[PDB]
Amino acid sequence: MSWRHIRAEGLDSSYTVLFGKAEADEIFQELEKEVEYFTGALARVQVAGKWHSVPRKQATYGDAGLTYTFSGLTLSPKPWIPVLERIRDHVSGVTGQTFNFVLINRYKDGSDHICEHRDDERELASPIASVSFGASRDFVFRHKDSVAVVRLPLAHGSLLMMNHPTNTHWYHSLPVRKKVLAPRVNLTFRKILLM
DNA sequence: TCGACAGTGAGACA
DNA sequence: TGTCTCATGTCG
Ligand SMILES: [Mg+2]
Repeated sequence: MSWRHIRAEGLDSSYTVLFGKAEADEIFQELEKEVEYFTGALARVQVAGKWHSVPRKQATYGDAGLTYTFSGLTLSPKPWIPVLERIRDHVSGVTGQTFNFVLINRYKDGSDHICEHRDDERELASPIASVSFGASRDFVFRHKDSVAVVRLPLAHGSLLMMNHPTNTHWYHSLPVRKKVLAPRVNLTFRKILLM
């Protein structure tokens, strides 16, 4: 495939268009039809005097028997459904990697956003693979000591690999974009350690 | 608790 | 003067 390499001090990501327009549209429609997001009616849960939040407005799928941590709670993801395995397999076919877990987030319009953050490394092996469908949304990298800014529209059917050491030295965000009126779905594939 | 996003002020430009 | 973008406070 044709890769754009995103290079800077401590930043190594790469970007390509994984699915052409027609196939991206079909997968997008199937994602909207099939993915089941936690609603967040239930907001938190307490054990031994400590509250723990519960994931809202996202969906997790992964291999049978796998568990992952979220705010101190160990959870099991939903078993793979066919469209996710399809996407997972295209990502693998184009990188030589395997993934056992995916986090799906939905951004209904430009006002849904994500504030500057670094992914939890505690449970990861590995490159993080992020696949987008729907409206194009700007994704931005900033350095944890600032140093330059890198901005990338994540287009319909694209794959962004965040390779080591991107996630240690740079924080990422998906900022508000008022003029975007249409939804975006993002899939973040990982390999969860069995250790 | 502490993660998601509400709230806010400064600065741009329309 | 109004709306947007960028970069601490709250609460379930
Ligand atoms: Mg992230």
